[PDB]
Amino acid sequence: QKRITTPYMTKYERARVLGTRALQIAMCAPVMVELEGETDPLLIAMKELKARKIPIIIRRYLPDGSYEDWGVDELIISD
Amino acid sequence: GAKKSAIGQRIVATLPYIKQEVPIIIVFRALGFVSDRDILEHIIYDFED
Amino acid sequence: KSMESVMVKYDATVRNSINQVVQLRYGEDGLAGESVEFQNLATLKPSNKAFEKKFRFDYTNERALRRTLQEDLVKDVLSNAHIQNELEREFERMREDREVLRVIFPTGDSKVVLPCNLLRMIWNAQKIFHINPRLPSDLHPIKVVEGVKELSKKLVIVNGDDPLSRQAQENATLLFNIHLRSTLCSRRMAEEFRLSGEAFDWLLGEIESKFNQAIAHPGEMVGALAAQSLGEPATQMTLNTFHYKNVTLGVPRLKELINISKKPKTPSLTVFLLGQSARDAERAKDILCRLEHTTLRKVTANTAIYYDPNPQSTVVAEDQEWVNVYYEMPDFDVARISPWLLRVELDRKHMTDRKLTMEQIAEKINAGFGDDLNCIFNDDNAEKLVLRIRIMNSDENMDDDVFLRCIESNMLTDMTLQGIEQISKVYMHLPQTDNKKKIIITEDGEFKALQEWILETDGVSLMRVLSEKDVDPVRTTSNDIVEIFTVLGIEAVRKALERELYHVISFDGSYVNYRHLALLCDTMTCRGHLMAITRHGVNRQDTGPLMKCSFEETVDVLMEA
Amino acid sequence: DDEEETYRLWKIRKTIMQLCHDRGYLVTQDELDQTLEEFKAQFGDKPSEGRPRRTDLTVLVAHNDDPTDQMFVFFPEEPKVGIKTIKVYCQRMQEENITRALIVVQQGMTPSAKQSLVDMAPKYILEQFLQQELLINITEHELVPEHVVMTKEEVTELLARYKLRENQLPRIQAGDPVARYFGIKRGQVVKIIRPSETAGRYITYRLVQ
Repeated sequence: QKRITTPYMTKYERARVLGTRALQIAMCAPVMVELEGETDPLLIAMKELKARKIPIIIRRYLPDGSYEDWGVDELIISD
Repeated sequence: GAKKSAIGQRIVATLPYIKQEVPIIIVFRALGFVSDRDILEHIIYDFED
Repeated sequence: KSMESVMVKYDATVRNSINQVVQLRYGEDGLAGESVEFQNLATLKPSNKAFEKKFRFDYTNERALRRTLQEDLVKDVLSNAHIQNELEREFERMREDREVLRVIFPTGDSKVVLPCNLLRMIWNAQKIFHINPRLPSDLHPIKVVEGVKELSKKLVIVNGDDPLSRQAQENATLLFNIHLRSTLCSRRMAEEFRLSGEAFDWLLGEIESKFNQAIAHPGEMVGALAAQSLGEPATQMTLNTFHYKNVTLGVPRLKELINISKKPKTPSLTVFLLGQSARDAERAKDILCRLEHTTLRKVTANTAIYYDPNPQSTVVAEDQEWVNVYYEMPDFDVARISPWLLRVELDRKHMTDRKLTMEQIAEKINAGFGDDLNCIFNDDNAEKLVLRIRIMNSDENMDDDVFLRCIESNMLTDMTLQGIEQISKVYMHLPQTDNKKKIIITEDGEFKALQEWILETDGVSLMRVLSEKDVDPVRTTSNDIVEIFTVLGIEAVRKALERELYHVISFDGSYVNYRHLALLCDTMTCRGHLMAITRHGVNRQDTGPLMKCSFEETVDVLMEA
Repeated sequence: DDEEETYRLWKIRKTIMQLCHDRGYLVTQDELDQTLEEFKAQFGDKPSEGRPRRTDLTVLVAHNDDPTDQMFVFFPEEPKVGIKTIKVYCQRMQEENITRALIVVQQGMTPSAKQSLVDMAPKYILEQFLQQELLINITEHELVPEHVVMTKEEVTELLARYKLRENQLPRIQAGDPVARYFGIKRGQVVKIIRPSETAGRYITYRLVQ
C-alpha cells in the first residue's frame, strides 16, 4: 500500500481525463453509460465521470522516482 | 594627497589637437607675456581683491 | 525569467527544477491563496478580566444556567464532577493559546487571513434550522468540547504517525485551531449563538468539507504565478516619490530590491533609544550629537599663520596676556623655539551646541597626532576662543612653512572630533503613528502604545552604532541588505527583504497576498548567498546547457559542453 | 582612557560567557549576569596600568556531557598578531591537552598568521574573532530567528522521512555571523524555528556548505 498522495482528483487530472476519454469516443470506442439522445463526444465523456465509469488509471510520479496507480473510480471528484 | 592639500586646486586647460592637459600659465607664456605682473593683470582686473 | 520552473510536487513540497527543496509546504501552510479571507481572532486584544468574563462558563449560578439551557441538562451539569472538570480544562487550553498569540502578533492587530469563514457559517446554520434565540437550547456542552476535538483531528496537512511528522502537522494548523477553539467555545455557543443539537452536526460536517478543498493542488506552476503577482503591482508603484526628508519608494526602490546592487540612493539606518533617553529630549539630543560626525572646520571661525620668533614678541596686540601667564610657567623649551606660529579662532556657537570646549580638543589634537605640536589656549570666560600652536622645536636641530600649511589644511578636514566617520546628518523626531511606537502589554493585559524618540541617519555603518551605549541593540536596523548580510547573517536578510517588499507594496494602500512574498524571498536566498535576479546571477547555477544557450552566450558555453 | 576600557572588557566578557553557554558548555549561573561594578571589583578597577592586563581574563570551560573535552579562549595583547605568538598558544594547548581554543584578536591579524592556523587541521582547532564583533550579541536581535544544531542521528531521520538526499536542502555558507557563533563545520545541518502569520510556526533546515 503506502499511498502518501491525496485521495482527491486534482484540477489538472480532471481536465486531461475528460479530454482523452472524449477523443476515444470520437474514434468509435464503446461507451459505458446509457445515454439518451446525446451526440457531442465531450458531453458524453462528462456524464461518464459523474457515474465513476471511465476505464483509465492515473500514474502519479513522486519526485524520488517512485509512483503509484489510482483508478479514477477510487478518487473523490473535486467538482 | 599629503602634497597638494596645502596649495589647493590648479587651473588646467584642455586645448584641441593635443593629448595632455596643460596648466594655464604655460599657455599664457606661449603667447609672450612671460612676466607674472603682466599675466596677472589679464586675469585679475583690480588688485584690491 | 528567474523563477520559471518552481511547482508543487505530488507530496506537497515546493521543489525546484533539479528537485532542490524550497519549502517543506507551500506558503508554510499548504493552502491555495484563492479560498481564504479575512477574519478576527477576538482573543488577543481584550483585557485579563473581560477575557475571563466572556470565555469562562461558570456553572454555579443555577438561574442564568436555568435561563440558557433546558431543565434536562441543567440538573446534569450541576451534578457531575467529571463534566465540571472537563469544562475547566478547556479554559486552560485557551489561556495558553492566548499567551502564544501575544508573542506571534506583538503589535496587537487582529486581521488575519484564514480558511473557511466561521461567523458566516454560524449565521447560515442559524437560519437553515429556524433557530429562535429566545428559548433555552438543548446543546450539551461536553458535546461541543468533544465534537470540536474530533473535528480538529480530521484536518490533516501533513499525514504521518511518527514524530517529526506528527509535530509539523501541529505546526501547520496551529493558528486555525486556535481560532476554531476560541470561536466555538462552550460559553459563547450557549450564550450568543444558541445553536441546537441538530444544527451543530451540520456545522461540524461543513467546516471539514470546506477546509479539505482549500489545500493546494499538486501540479500548479506556483513559481510563474508568484512572479506576475508582484510585477503588476510594480506598475502601480509611483515613479519618483518626492511628494511625501528623503526616502526611496516605488519601482526604483523595487529594482534596488530586485538586484542587491551595492548603491542604494539613500542608505539610512533607523535607530531606537533604550533608556529614559527615549523619553526626554535632552539625553536624546546629547546622544544625537555624540553619534554625528563633526570635523574641525565646522567649529573654527578663522585661522592665521603669524611669525613670532620669540614667544614674548606677540605680533597681534592682545594675546600677550594669556601667553605670558603661560610664559611665567615656561615649559618645553627643549631644543629651540619655532619662529613659526599657527593661530586658530573658534566659534562658541558651534562649540557649545555639541557640548565641546577646547580642553578635550587640546588633548586630542595632541594625543592622536603625536607630540610634534604644542597647544596653549585661553580661558573660555574670554569671549573669543583662541588657541595657538607651534611645532616641536626638536625638529630644528623641507621647509617648515609649507609643512605648517600642509598640517593646517590637513587637520581641519581629518579632525575626527566625535561620532562615526561615515554617518553625516542625524535627525530626531517622535512619531504619532502606531508603526514606530513602543507597544507594551500592561499588567492588566491591554495593548498600550507609547511615543518614543527615534533617530534616523544618512549613511550606514551599523556594526559600530550597535556597539554604543544607551542604543537599543535589538530593534536598530538599516535599509541596506548587504550590510545586514555581512553583519547579521542570512536569515536576517530573508526577513529584511520581506519587510521592505511589504513596505513598498503597501505604500499606496494596495495589498498582495503573503505566499507570493514568501516564495520570492525564499527562492532568492536559497543557495546560501545573495544572488541577484540579474544577468550574471542565474548564470552560475546547476542548470542545463540548453538553457544558458537561450541567453546571449550560446556558442561558447555549448562549445565548452 | 580607561573607563571606556573597563566597560568594553566587561561587555566582551559577558558576551563570550553566553557564546560558550550556547555551544553546550557548563557556565555557572551568576557568571552570566555579572554586573559592571562586580567585574570592576573582581578583576581590577582599570586595565590602563592596572591589574587587568588582557591576560588574567582568559577562560577555560568544560563540556556538559563530558568533562574531558574543554575549550579555551585567549586575549592577545598586541594589536595585530604575529606567528610564534599563536605558537605560544599552540604550545600552551600542547601542554594542557586542550584542542578547542579561541583567540579574541584585538584589531587584526597578519596574512602569514592566516596561513599558520589553516595548517593544523586534524588537531588544535582554533577560532579567530575580532574585538568589535563580540561587543553585541547578535543572536538576541529582532530579525535573527532561533538556530539549533542537530546531532548526526537526527539528520539521518530527515533524509529518511522526506526521502531526501543531502544535496537537496537549502544551503548556508560557513562564513556568515551565525555560522561562526555556533562553531559549525561543513556537513552539519542547523534547524531554524521562526513564527509566521499564516501557520503560527514554521521549521526549516539548512545545510552548511
